[PDB]
Amino acid sequence: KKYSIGLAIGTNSVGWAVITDEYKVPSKKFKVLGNTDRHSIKKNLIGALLFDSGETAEATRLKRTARRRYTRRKNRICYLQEIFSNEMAKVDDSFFHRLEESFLVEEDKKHERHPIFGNIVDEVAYHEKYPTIYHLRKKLVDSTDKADLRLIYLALAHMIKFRGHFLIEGDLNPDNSDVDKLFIQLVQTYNQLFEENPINASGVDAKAILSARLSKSRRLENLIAQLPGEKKNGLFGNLIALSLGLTPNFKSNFDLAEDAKLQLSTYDDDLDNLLAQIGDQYADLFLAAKNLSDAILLSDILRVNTEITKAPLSASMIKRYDEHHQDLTLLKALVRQQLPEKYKEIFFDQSKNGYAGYIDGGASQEEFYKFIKPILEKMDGTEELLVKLNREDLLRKQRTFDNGSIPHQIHLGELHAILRRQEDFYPFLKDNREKIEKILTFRIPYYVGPLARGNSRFAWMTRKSEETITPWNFEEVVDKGASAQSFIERMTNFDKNLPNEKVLPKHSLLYEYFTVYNELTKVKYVTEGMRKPAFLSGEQKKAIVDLLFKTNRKVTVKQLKEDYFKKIECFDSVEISGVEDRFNASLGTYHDLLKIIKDKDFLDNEENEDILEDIVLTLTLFEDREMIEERLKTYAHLFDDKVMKQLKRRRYTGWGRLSRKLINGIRDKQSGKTILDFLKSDGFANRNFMQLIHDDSLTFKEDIQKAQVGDSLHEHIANLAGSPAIKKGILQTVKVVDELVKVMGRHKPENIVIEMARENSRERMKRIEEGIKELGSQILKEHPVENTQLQNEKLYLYYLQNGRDMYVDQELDINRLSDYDVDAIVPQSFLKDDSIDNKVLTRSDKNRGKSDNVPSEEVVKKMKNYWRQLLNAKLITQRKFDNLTKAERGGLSELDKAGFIKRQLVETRQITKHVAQILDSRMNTKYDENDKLIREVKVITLKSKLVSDFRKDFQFYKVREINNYHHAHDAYLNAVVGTALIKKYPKLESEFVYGDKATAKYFFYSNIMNFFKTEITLAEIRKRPLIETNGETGEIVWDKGRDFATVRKVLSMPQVNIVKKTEVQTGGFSKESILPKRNSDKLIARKKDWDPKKYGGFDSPTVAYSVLVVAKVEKGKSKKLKSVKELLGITIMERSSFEKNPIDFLEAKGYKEVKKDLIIKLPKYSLFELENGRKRMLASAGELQKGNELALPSKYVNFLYLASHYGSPEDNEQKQLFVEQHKHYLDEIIEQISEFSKRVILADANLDKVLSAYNKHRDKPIREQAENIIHLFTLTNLGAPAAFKYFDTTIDRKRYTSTKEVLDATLIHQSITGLYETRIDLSQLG
RNA sequence: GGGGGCCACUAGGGACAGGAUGUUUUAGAGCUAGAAAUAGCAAGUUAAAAUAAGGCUAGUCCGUUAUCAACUUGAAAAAGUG
DNA sequence: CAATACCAAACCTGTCCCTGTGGCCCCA
DNA sequence: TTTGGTATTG
Ligand SMILES: [K+]
Ligand SMILES: [K+]
Ligand SMILES: [K+]
Ligand SMILES: [K+]
Ligand SMILES: [K+]
Ligand SMILES: [K+]
Ligand SMILES: [K+]
Ligand SMILES: [K+]
Ligand SMILES: [K+]
Ligand SMILES: [K+]
Ligand SMILES: [K+]
Ligand SMILES: [K+]
Ligand SMILES: [K+]
Ligand SMILES: [Mg+2]
Ligand SMILES: [Mg+2]
Repeated sequence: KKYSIGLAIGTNSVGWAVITDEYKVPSKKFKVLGNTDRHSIKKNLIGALLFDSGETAEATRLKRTARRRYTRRKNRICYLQEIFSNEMAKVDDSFFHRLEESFLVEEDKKHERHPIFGNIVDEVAYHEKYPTIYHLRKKLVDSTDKADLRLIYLALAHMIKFRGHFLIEGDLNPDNSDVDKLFIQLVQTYNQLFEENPINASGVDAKAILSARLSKSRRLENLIAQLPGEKKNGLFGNLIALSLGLTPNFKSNFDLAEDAKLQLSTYDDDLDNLLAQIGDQYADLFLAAKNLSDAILLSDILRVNTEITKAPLSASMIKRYDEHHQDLTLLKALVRQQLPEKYKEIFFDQSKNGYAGYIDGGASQEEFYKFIKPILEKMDGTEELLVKLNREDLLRKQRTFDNGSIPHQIHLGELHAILRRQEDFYPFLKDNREKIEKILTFRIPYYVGPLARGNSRFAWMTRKSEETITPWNFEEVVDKGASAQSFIERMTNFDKNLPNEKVLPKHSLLYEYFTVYNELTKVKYVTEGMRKPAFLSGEQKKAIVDLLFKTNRKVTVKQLKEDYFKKIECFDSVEISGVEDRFNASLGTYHDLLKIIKDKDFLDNEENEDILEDIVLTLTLFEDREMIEERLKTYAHLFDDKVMKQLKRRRYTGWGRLSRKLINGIRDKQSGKTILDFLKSDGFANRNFMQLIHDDSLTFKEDIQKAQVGDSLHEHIANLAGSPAIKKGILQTVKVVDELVKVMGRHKPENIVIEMARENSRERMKRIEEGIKELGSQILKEHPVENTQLQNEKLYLYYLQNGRDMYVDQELDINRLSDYDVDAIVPQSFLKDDSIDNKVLTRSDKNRGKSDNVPSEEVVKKMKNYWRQLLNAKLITQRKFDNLTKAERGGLSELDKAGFIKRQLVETRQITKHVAQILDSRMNTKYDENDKLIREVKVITLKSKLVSDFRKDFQFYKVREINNYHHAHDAYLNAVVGTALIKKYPKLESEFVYGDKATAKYFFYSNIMNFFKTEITLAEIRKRPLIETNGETGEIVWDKGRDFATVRKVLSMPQVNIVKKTEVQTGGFSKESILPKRNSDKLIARKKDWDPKKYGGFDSPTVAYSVLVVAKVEKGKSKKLKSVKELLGITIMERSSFEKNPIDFLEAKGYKEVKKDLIIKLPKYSLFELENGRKRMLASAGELQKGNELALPSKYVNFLYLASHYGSPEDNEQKQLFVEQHKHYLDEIIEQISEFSKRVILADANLDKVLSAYNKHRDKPIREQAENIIHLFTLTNLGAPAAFKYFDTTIDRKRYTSTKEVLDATLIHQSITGLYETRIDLSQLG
């Protein structure tokens, strides 16, 4: 008994089928367990496992980190309170107690209900004096009087609990404090550089213009209009644009070659690049520019002069409050006079988006502005209010979403000011000033992680001493060096060849020397007199490195031909091979360090090698400039302070893939030279890295094998590189294979054919914004778009093309997108790529050139520079540009077309290879006489296009919406096609079986599947035999008279084992919304003592799994015991408690005399069978999902495919004629559905509405009726009910809101395939 | 030629350090007429605390990813059963 | 009960690591 | 988005 297995791996399904020699699917009698009269059941060996999508760990990580942030903010507040404790107890012994219980109702409060002062008079007086906390903050910053210690604490705690961001390094307010001075300084340095061309900035109000709340380009345009004869793209205009945050191009200002694109948000290296060109005199000007940028950015936040207060942030918040009060008074009076009938709706109705809903309801600032703008325009005297509205500065709150701009240095400034003011009166404030400042300023460094003590699987921090870590002892306790080192080392891999040696930093001088020599050793050259191309000698390589690679960042073939061959070897003409255009490798770190230290002989001396290797290591291993300085301190005696200061600023990222002990460590026994020594000089062999480590005449290979040195199935799958969903699918696939082998008497299959399925608007908006602002285009200003709109392909392409045709240098129209074309760069007949990377928006595809290849040479000549512009704006990826410009490189060769066609059939994804390797190592385990693996089971891998084209060519159509059978059918067809293909052409095994002339292969791989067809009309016409056999063995592979009927019969089988994977629900406890208080037991307490009737809380908890409880409950005021059998849902939160002791939990819920052995655990999707084969699945403890599949006959499936328009003229006509001849199928299909629905679905209202809808549109075209019949199957689909639409009628989901019936139905436990069952008659309980 | 190093580019994962909102209860004395409903007016911008219940291992740590049909034997971890 | 309509926590900064696809150079 | 919880309405 022989057989093969077909598998179909997806993100939510694994289809499986077993085939025999005749491509038939067996059927067995499987034993049935339980308490029913059923002792066995007949099963076809075909089916599909279904499961919910596997989830990433991202949301869990975000929740975890936010948890930690909340804990540590609470800890900051606790630190501050511990500092204040004794003196606050002297002032008010219950202040912090009233603060802690501020949330409680007065009934539960143990102290007075007024927090700050404990009596109503002082509280109302405070609130009248300081209506916002920022009033108190400004008062405590400015005033000189001794203040109440409680108000001091309130200010400092408001600053610490909400402390602003840490994106800016260093300190703030360094001079500056105004824009006018820095604009004046920029004008002064400009006039210093251009005495002949000065700028008259007199009468120019830079403060208002550059601090005005307008777009950067608009403030640019304003300031430039203020200066006549100076344009926006001149030098001064570009400096002001750089200050405003734009990306100006300084190339045209200095007649440059290198594109001097500068954005102050790579800028250090970009500016050093540009500064290399015009070195002296031009650095201080850009210094002034960046300073002006900082001033404008701060003016965005501080909207009050900084000379009347040391609390400009609090003063700006008070400005917000005062303008809010004034504008609210004016708006109230205006509405009272002009539209008095609307006043109530605006100022009393929380449901509307007026001021009532704005302050008390749920309306946002945006919703309120939208609600009130029409009212403002309809009235008189609202022009200034509309100005403040369109600038988003009307009736502003102080606690808003845009406060994220506030850096922590400003809050720290106000905190330090208050501490300086009040430490004169409180000695403990003087002694703890820096402590409180540190509380505000201290972050745990990202390279340190959780400050754990051996109970966190996420932590890596090592501590210098065993004691509690505080913000003040962090450096003394935490080993920041070892922690920052472990941060990188636990994530970087080791040398694969030497698994114990760490890999080198990517920018290591040794590593780049290695790469350069390894590329250079394979270069070959020819001249006239030479008989044969020769390698470069060690001397020639050293000369090229010392002359070209050590004097230019990049070395072109031009530089190699001219600066070496002509100058040294005196070769007027030389032909170079092994390199094209320029060398890929380069000694970048060499030149970085040459610019920083300016001592070339130091860099060339090998004595300093180690030192240099360490420095780079430091610069790569750490990012904190202070730790970099501490590590480089041991070299402070070797470099001038300028060089050291320039060095500690230079940092590197990334790691190599080989170790230092591999490059320049291990040596060959006889030659005594390392790998790098071989790369530099190796006589006339010039062996490269692969050859060097694979040469048996050398000791490197055996040392690698000697140095080279257990995981479970789940561990191995979890460590794969892929999405977690497909990994869940892979694990389920392996489990299915194991169970299927057990079904076949432990016999291993002949073959296993596997196929793996092919696997945001904010990112599109970000791409388009960055590309357009890098492009300097006004199309975004003239055409506003929302992120959702970018889900349209043509509009996204329009904005990615700056509103132009791509094949012609002409304007495009948004309104005319329905008339334009979306073309494939490389034609889809070669590369089945439908992504934005291979698609393009043009006016007409005809303008691409010929449709049989890449865009023509003419279109390339015309459009290449526009394409490069779109590429630099990152509106085009490099691959898209290269496929567009392929024509200038020869276009598509015949080899390229052959490779594209082979790609469509031969799977080369790595994840599929890993699935194949797992299954292959699981099936084949024995070794032969030569100790080579015995391949009993051939693991074949196919691409979906094979079986797709098979279905379409032999009318084995699939319709996904009818049911889930198509997964199992795909697995079956995979098994059949794969086995038949490798039987017909065994030589293709190396292509399709895991383990170990362009026109010819094009034709071959195009016609690989023709052996299934009887006649093949490939342009002329040819025909094939009825029986297809192997050429050598003479064995039969395909009988076109009998085997196609076998496939039809297999696909028509109604009994297919569809199994929905039962899963305990995990995740959050309940819905996240904190609901207001309500008289309902559905509310869940947010804290142990917070009675939800008083404090509100959560509802809508998730049921981890239900439990069948058979027990008794008290009834009536008599508490009389009454036997019950019902479904109790255990919420996720309750699950641990319920599992620690189920009897105590159930008795706590009210059940008595619980029959402990009759407790049945029922996870989600638990299957129940009732009457007439009707099946339900457990959606919850109180709701059910549809549990039955509609096995629609194959004739109706193919009719629905063809009629709905889901080729040759004669064949299209034959299919249309078949559709019209079998129009009655329509009614028949309806009938089928109806019967199914009346037997299983039981939705009388929905079914009647659907029948009326079908009888309403009987005059509609057949195609439309068919594609609506496709929608109809949502009523009958397995799983959760859902709403659908028949033409323009909407059918709402009929839900199953009661689970009482399944308590007497038959519970079905299914193995992973569903072949093994256990059926429990629940009627026999209770 | 499965594989490997490099260069240019873009998809799929993982971890950590932080920010600004949101929500919830309470505090911010509403007034006047009315028995009451209710009417007329005034006011509104702020703060505290919580932000998965909580856990022990008590850390300025952990608490939403992964994994799970049933049954026998097992404390589990496991194997085994048609 | 049965049916119906409504509801659902979101945004952002920075540091770093990895594998993967895919055009090119060189090899095993 | 999809889909299970919730309060209303009979
Ligand atoms: K993040
Ligand atoms: K009380
Ligand atoms: K001008
Ligand atoms: K609101
Ligand atoms: K190159
Ligand atoms: K670094
Ligand atoms: K889930
Ligand atoms: K789960
Ligand atoms: K919320
Ligand atoms: K490669
Ligand atoms: K993308
Ligand atoms: K109130
Ligand atoms: K199962
Ligand atoms: Mg907590
Ligand atoms: Mg808040």
